[PDB]
Amino acid sequence: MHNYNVDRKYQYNCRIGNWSEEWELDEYKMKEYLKNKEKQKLVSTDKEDR
Amino acid sequence: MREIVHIQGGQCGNQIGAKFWEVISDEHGIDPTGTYHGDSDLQLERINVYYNEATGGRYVPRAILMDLEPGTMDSVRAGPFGQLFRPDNFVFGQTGAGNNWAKGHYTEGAELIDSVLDVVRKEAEGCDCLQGFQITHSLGGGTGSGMGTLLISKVREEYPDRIMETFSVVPSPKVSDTVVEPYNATLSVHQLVENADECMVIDNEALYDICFRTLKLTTPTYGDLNHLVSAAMSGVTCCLRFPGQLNSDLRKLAVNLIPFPRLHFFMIGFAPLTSRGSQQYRALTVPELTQQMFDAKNMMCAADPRHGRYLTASALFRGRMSTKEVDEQMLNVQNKNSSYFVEWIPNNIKSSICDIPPKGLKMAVTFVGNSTAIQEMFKRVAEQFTAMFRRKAFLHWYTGEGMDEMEFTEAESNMNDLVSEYQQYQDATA
Amino acid sequence: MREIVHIQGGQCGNQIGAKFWEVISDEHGIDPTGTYHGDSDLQLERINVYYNEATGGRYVPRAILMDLEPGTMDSVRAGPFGQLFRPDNFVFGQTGAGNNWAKGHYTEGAELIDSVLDVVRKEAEGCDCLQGFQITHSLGGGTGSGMGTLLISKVREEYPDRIMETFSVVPSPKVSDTVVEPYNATLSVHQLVENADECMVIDNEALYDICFRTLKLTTPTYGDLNHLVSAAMSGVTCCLRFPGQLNSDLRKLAVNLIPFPRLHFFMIGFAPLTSRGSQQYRALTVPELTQQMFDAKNMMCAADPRHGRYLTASALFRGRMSTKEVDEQMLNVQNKNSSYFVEWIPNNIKSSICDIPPKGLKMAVTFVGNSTAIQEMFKRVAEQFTAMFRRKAFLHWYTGEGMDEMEFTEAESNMNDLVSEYQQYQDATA
Amino acid sequence: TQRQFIANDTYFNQQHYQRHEIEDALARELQR
Amino acid sequence: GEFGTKPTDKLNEYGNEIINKHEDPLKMGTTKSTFHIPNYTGFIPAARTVKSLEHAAALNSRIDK
Amino acid sequence: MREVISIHVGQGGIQVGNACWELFCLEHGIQPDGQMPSDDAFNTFFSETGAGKHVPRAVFLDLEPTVIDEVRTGTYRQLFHPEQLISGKEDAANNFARGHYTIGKEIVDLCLDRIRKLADNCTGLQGFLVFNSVGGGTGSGLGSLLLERLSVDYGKKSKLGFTIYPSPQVSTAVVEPYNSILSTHSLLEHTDVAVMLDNEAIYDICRRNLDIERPTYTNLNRLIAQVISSLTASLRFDGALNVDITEFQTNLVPYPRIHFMLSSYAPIISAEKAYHEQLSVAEITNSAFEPANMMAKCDPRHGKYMACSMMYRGDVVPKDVNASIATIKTKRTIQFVDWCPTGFKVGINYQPPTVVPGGDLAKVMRAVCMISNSTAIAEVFSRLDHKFDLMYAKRAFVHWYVGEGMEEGEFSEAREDLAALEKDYEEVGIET
Amino acid sequence: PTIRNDIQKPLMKSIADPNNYGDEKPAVNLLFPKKYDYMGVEQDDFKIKRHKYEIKDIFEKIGYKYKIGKFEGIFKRAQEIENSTDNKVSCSSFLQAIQEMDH
Ligand SMILES: Nc1nc2c(ncn2[C@@H]2O[C@H](COP(=O)(O)OP(=O)(O)OP(=O)(O)O)[C@@H](O)[C@H]2O)c(=O)[nH]1
Ligand SMILES: Nc1nc2c(ncn2[C@@H]2O[C@H](COP(=O)(O)OP(=O)(O)O)[C@@H](O)[C@H]2O)c(=O)[nH]1
Ligand SMILES: Nc1nc2c(ncn2[C@@H]2O[C@H](COP(=O)(O)OP(=O)(O)O)[C@@H](O)[C@H]2O)c(=O)[nH]1
Ligand SMILES: [Mg+2]
Repeated sequence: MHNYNVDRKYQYNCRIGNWSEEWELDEYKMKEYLKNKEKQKLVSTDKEDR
Repeated sequence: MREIVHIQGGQCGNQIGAKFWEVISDEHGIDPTGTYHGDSDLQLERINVYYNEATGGRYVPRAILMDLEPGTMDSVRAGPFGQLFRPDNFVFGQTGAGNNWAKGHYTEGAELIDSVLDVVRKEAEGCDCLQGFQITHSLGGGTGSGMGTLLISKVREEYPDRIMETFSVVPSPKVSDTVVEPYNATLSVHQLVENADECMVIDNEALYDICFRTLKLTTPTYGDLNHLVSAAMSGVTCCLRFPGQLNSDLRKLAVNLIPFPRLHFFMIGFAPLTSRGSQQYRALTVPELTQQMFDAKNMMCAADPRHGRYLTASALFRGRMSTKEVDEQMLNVQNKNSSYFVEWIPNNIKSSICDIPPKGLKMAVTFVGNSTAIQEMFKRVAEQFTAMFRRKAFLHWYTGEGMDEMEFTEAESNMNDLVSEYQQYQDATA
Repeated sequence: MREIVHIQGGQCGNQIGAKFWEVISDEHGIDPTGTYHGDSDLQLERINVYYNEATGGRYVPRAILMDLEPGTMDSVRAGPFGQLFRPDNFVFGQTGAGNNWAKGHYTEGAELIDSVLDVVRKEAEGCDCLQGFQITHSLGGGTGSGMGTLLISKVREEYPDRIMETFSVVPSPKVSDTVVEPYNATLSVHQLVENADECMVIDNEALYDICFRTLKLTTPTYGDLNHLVSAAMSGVTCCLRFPGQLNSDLRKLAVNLIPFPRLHFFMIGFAPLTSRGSQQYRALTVPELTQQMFDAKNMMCAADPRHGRYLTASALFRGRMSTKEVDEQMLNVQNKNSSYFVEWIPNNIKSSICDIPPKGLKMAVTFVGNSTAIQEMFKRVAEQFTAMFRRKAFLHWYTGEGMDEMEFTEAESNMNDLVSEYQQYQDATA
Repeated sequence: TQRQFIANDTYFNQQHYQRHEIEDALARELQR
Repeated sequence: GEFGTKPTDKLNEYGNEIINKHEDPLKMGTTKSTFHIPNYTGFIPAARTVKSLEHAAALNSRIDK
Repeated sequence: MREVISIHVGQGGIQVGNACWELFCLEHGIQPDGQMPSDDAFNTFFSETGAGKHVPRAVFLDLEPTVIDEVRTGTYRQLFHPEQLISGKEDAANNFARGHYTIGKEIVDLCLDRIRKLADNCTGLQGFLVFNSVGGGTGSGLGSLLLERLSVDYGKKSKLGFTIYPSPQVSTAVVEPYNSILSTHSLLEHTDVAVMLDNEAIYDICRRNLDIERPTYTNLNRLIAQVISSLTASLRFDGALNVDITEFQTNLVPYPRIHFMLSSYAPIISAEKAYHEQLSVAEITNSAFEPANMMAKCDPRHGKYMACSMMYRGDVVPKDVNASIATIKTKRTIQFVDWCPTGFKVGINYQPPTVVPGGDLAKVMRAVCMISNSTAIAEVFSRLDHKFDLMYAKRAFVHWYVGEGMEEGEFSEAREDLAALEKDYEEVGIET
Repeated sequence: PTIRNDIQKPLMKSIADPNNYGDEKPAVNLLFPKKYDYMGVEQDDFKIKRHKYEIKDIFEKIGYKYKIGKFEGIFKRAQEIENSTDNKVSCSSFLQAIQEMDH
């Protein structure tokens, strides 16, 4: 019966609550950013090439 | 989830709390500046139990400091780890209780305790899930003996179903520095037995004996005793803060240790303890740990454990070992010391395993036990109290602030019948 | 498995034990820091018989050093092989005994024995399977014979089924160092006969004699004398620590050489012994080994074997040799000296073979024997005792510590009774 | 924090686990 | 096992396991820590240091007498 | 934040007060002109002026100007407040009635106004320290009057009196047994704690330990100042076991009428024979219980002990005190009362004592100061009672008192109060 | 003084010596020994800088072996991490230098 939105929250490292969902999004955030390396469409690449 | 708050009062309690935070911060790898500089993820997995964090990611302990004088607070804020504590939590008076239970509970503590009770309400409402309270205080001193027990009463009144911890150092007849110790001790225990769920008893002379005998260091100081007490404290909640083969929280300990509601006075000890010159000769094994655990001199209390029979025993194992070996050791010691264990309850030893040992050690065990041997402490304190009270010595300070001898007589009765019903089970047989 | 614990008490006991651990450690290839450095596989298989493992790879003996004066242990620790001993096992008094049996057995050793009894219990329970005890002590000294024999009784009543041996250096009238030797010597043997399972006597006078006629060194000292005793000690349990053709543990020795429960005083001897200059000339063979071991001069005590009748004898052979050449040579002396072996226990020779000879020697034989010749040793001590007792000389020292003349009379009667029953077997015929 | 550990499928705690076995081995060699 | 590790990762190309005998704290001082056949009653050292290991391992059979 | 006010009255009180303020300046490094060349420990005795100098928190009161004018013309002129030195014109001249009914009435108004001007500045006032010699006119006359006025104006503030009672067999005045008892009646119900500081004991201390065969009053006053510094040392210095002024009467007073106590100090040695002894904690605490070392001419072996508040300043270790105290209890010549099982209140401080340049004392790592309450103090009240009855039986020296406005019958109440006090000591001492 | 740090102390303890020499370890260290206090090796050994000829031997004794040229590179970058004038490098610092490398 663990409940979310329990007033103030810690970081995602702690296991207070809603850490798994937050961790999954953060993990996928760089995997998309990893895909940004797979296909040469990084804005950093554009400015470094610039 | 299941966090607990820490509140301390008096000079002795403040020192105990300061060194406990010392040990806990070192264990969790927190820079005195409040910044996490740890190395493993397990250090941060269960930090919510003892710590909150503010803006910027720095962590702060949820500790509240109370006193009637600013002498100890200014000394503890100027030392190491003195900046973790949130500054508003420093709530204190300006005059002092003057080693008087009446002054610390009726005149000055009563008027000042409103602010500290407000801030503890704030912390309890802020925390996700209050699991219990823990308090450090001394039964001898004025401000501690009064305000600690008054605040226990108020906290229990507002929170009926929570767990109360009191690591209390009782006065001793050998090492005594105050003349009116028995009065305050009796008045404190009278209110303490009524409200507190768990009470930890510690003796100054027992710590001195341990330091002189086991560690064999020539010059003990108050810092070393505080450090030993702090290690014992952390050993209790290690199992809650870290995973293990058999997890055990505070609630499980109370159920498995308390047969009847009024019998909640426990003695604690720590293993291993070795001297510097003999630390490399010893072998860290479970049988050695159990032998040192059941060693009578290892208990941090002056009670003689072999002068009475154990009701229940509990051992919390820190470090990684095998379950079967510890199980068999517990059975073996149970069979070997049947005379020192009560016979109408079977399998009266509780065992738990926590896989994270203390820093710098591969294995460690925290021991807590409930035995009739503690009656000697109350008997020796009662003997002094009645001897001083028969002549009504030093009584008009207590009677000068609304108290009367009737309250003292009632307090004596509540102590005496407690001893009687505690020793009744020693000779009660099935 | 079947390991034994060592306890050394008194000045002489510590001196004997100081060289004993030096001999064993070199045999097992253990440096004085406890780091194993052996060259053969067999030197590690039975290390646990005498040594305990500690974390870090070092080894520590399971020996307890006890005395009532701290001076002797101050010297042995600083000497070679002094770092092996566990600093915890060092237990000492504060005032000393002053060669007074009553002081070292009734008044001062009584309260000190609590600490020494706790540590020996800790060692005894640590081992998986206890085998026995070995004690080194002096019967002519106060603390050596007083606290020594007191520990004999306390240990025996706690482990009635384990075996237990003692190495006692009885006083010799020719080499006399104290004026009150007859008193405490008589008292100590009174308790020793009732409790000790095995006892092996020693005289310093014989040690001086053996050094002169066999080793012919001009300047002996206590170090050389202790070496002869230490070599004999290691011989008895050598076949226990190493495989052999016919293994013979300590219980093997007890059953064969003890015809009756109270006849447990033995005669010891070690062979071969050779001077430095004649080492190359002599041929080390079984005929030579048997001839030298049976020499009355080779006996380690002042007792004269050819003045009595051998009850039983035992020989432990170390080294590789045909088992037969041991056999008929035992019969060779047995039939050639039929007047020197008891007729109603025919074939009274114990022979055991161990395949590991001492370091530096190819063959060696340790001989321990039970003979009627020990009566003169007890007869002469009783002669001195009753001569100095009739005038009640030096008696006020012992009567000032709660001991009465009834105790003195009983002990001399028992020693007189022991001699009488021990020699009637000499006159016994089938 | 240089969260390199999630690029390849390796757990974050590997960074100091393998550190100590090397550091444990060094201590044992120094002891001998 | 920990995240990212298959249960079969600790195997060689032949399929046999890779055994580090002295790594496990539990089995040290037991027959599996050494190469002896089970029920061997000789003393096995407890602590581990980089000369007793070679003698205690007994990889090859002892020399006949 | 914690402050105390010092009241000096009479020549005896003043001539020991200036010695005390010499010692206090050295401890905090305040120069005699008041400036400090180069944390706020001084706040208990001094108050910052806003820019520079620190002024003492004490008021000097006297009816004769000889001693006060000595201070004003001395090198400590610039330290004290100019209007905090109250002086009169006519001496009391060994007459108690003059200081309590004739001249002391016109000066007490001025002193109370200044004390009021000093208490409002303070915020955490702890109590009062008043110094006065009992066997004198203005010392006993004004001292009684100030105690009466302060007790109603301030009330619950604890007042500590460091009185110097007349010596048993030697004395300066001839009629001092008269006015010693008269002031005894006043201080019994108006001061919290009184300390016995006669001169005979201090003479013996200088002769045996310091080997001073002909000491002057200044040597006596320096020794007294050291005791006062030790008592206050826990207030202004961090320590392992701090003790406050309010934590004295809660632990030293068994019954409200029994609050007379005597002190001791150790070690007291010169700087050349200090090389030959180690001054261990075990032996300095034994010298404290030597009956010859009591600051009052009383033999404690003639009575029981009630309580003992003894303090160590220096680098003492808490374990050492318990070892030393345990030996004391095992000793048989020192016995306590039966209804007080534990009687030691011990404090430890980290501040070793200082020494004045050119002083007799030597600087050491350890010192112990004691305040002890014992039943043996009943003798001193009896011996003054015996002396008073001898003279009053023929009404000697009485016409000087009745003619100054005091009733003849007042001597009856003063005498009957001492007899009542004696009845209390003999009643409490008996076993139960 | 309570602790005798000006007595030059004796090399051999008299088993019954009741005074302190300033080398006593506080219980804070005793309760949590500094990692390797049970092996007789104290960690103020890694900080002593060592030359390459013995560091290499130590590390092949451990089990880490590198070909020449690679070893001089790791030694030089360990020295760079140390940033000390002497060529000798601390063993621990060389360990973190390897930890940075191997990829
Ligand atoms: N210890 C000590 N006692 C002093 C000193 N000076 C005076 N006395 C004591 O004071 C007593 C006499 O009173 P005084 O101090 O001389 O005069 P007073 O107290 O000012 O009272 P008046 O007579 O009205 O001036 C003597 O018996 C002394 O014991 C001193 O310097 N040191
Ligand atoms: N363990 C420990 N005990 C102390 C310490 N300081 C004082 N005590 C004990 O506390 C008792 C006095 O309590 P006190 O300080 O007056 O309590 P308070 O008045 O509430 O501050 C003494 O008997 C001491 O044994 C300390 O630092 N550590
Ligand atoms: N073999 C041997 N015998 C010794 C040594 N030292 C003393 N003795 C013997 O012990 C006897 C004295 O015993 P003592 O030390 O007084 O016994 P204690 O008083 O109980 O300690 C003497 O007769 C010596 O022959 C030694 O180093 N080696
Ligand atoms: Mg005057």
